[PDB]
Amino acid sequence: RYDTEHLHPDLWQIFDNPVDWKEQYIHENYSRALEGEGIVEQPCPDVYWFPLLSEQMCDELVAEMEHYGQWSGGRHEDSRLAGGYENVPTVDIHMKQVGYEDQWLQLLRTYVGPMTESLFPGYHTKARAVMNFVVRYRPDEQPSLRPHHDSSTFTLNVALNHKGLDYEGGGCRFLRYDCVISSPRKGWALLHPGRLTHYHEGLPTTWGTRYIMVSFVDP
Amino acid sequence: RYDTEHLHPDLWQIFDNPVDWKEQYIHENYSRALEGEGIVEQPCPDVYWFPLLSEQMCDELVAEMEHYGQWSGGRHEDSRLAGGYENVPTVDIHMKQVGYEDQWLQLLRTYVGPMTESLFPGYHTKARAVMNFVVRYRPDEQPSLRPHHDSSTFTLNVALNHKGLDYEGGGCRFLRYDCVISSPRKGWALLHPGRLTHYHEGLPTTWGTRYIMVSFVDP
Ligand SMILES: *[C@@H]1O[C@H](CO)[C@@H](O)[C@H](O)[C@H]1NC(C)=O
Ligand SMILES: *[C@@H]1O[C@H](CO)[C@@H](O)[C@H](O)[C@H]1NC(C)=O
Ligand SMILES: O=C(O)CCC(=O)C(=O)O
Ligand SMILES: O=C(O)CCC(=O)C(=O)O
Ligand SMILES: [Fe+2]
Ligand SMILES: [Fe+2]
Repeated sequence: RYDTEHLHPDLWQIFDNPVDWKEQYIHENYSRALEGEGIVEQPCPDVYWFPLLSEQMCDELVAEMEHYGQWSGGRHEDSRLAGGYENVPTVDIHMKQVGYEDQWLQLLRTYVGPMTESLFPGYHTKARAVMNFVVRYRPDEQPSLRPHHDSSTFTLNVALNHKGLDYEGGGCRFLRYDCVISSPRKGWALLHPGRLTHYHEGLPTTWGTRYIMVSFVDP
Repeated sequence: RYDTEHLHPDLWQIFDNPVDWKEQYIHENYSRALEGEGIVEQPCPDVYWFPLLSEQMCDELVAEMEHYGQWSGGRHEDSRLAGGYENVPTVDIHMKQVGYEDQWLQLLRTYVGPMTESLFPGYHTKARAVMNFVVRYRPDEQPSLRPHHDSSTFTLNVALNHKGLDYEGGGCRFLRYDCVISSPRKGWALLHPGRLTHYHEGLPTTWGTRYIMVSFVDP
């Protein structure tokens, strides 16, 4: 079976050919970081920084999302949420709309799980997530966010383009530690608990556009 | 109204005379610690140490619990839990059995709430808890616990007697920070997130008996 009615049909091949999918899309340094020979960094207390996705997957995902066009989001009230009201709105494209939800859940179950288990000993995960999306930060439509918390055990923050080449902005700023992240990488992922002890707030961007992929795993 | 069929009837007076109850049982240094002139300590990352209860309440509660006598607990399976199986058993007396549950929830809603809001800015609490109990650590019946996590946003750990005068043991040991708590005080309370980033394990006791009050608030 092979669905050809896609811009980039190979992205949906995580269920038929896992091995070739891993070789092509997953970052080449992921295995070394998992086995524990460095790579993974802790710039600030209890936040981790490891590579997950290569350049092909980032580019392909960004192009596929931009092909959708309907960049919903911005209003305080919501229609995609059962409650019907957002605490803080952003322009986002949830994966349920584009059909990539199940494959993303499979990726979370397969690759993110074991590493976050090794990073935090004594924690057992099922990688069950409900909210996962991609946000677009542009100086024209909407600026960065106000300080807030998250409704999850921990959050995964993956970038999807290069800093300086296509945008000039910043990452995250932690209020309780005066920690500022300056230059996030392209395929690297950020891990941090997001319920109690991490009062973070994203920095504003002034030039160009930037892409970020978020997923509130273990709600 | 006044129920006299109790060993110490004044403990149930948190609903009729809040002011006198506060003057008699609540620690005299609580207000200063809440207003922020020191007192509250942070011996290890993201764990706090503030006074809550005076000596009268600790003694009165310990005597009232010991009057109950039926120190249940010890078996891996459970009957007080809907699931019917404990991850780790301890000899405990849940407050539902002694009837002090509602007053304890009122105390959590009134006094613990505002302080844990000031301690962690940007966090809003309702102080809704389900599991809260008192454990007895004796070298004969059961030793200390194996490393574990907790099923709550954060836990409150209040001691109920003096170290050295009545027992010779230890407090908590954090695996992810090599943090050891040596001498917990009598009326002081311990606050720490207990889901993801705090892999703690209690120390063993060799001489005498020690009492601890725990409450898994915000499950
Ligand atoms: C993987 O890590 C090696 C470290 O020796 C580095 O040279 C290489 O550029 C990395 N691959 C990337 C960043 O795609
Ligand atoms: C309250 O704090 C003061 C600090 O000046 C101390 O002298 C006093 O003993 C404390 N009360 C206690 C420990 O009951
Ligand atoms: O962009 C950031 O650093 C903040 C984004 C964030 O935490 C969120 O989108 O929930
Ligand atoms: O004895 C202690 O201080 C740790 C016990 C504890 O937190 C627990 O038993 O869950
Ligand atoms: Fe967040
Ligand atoms: Fe605990």
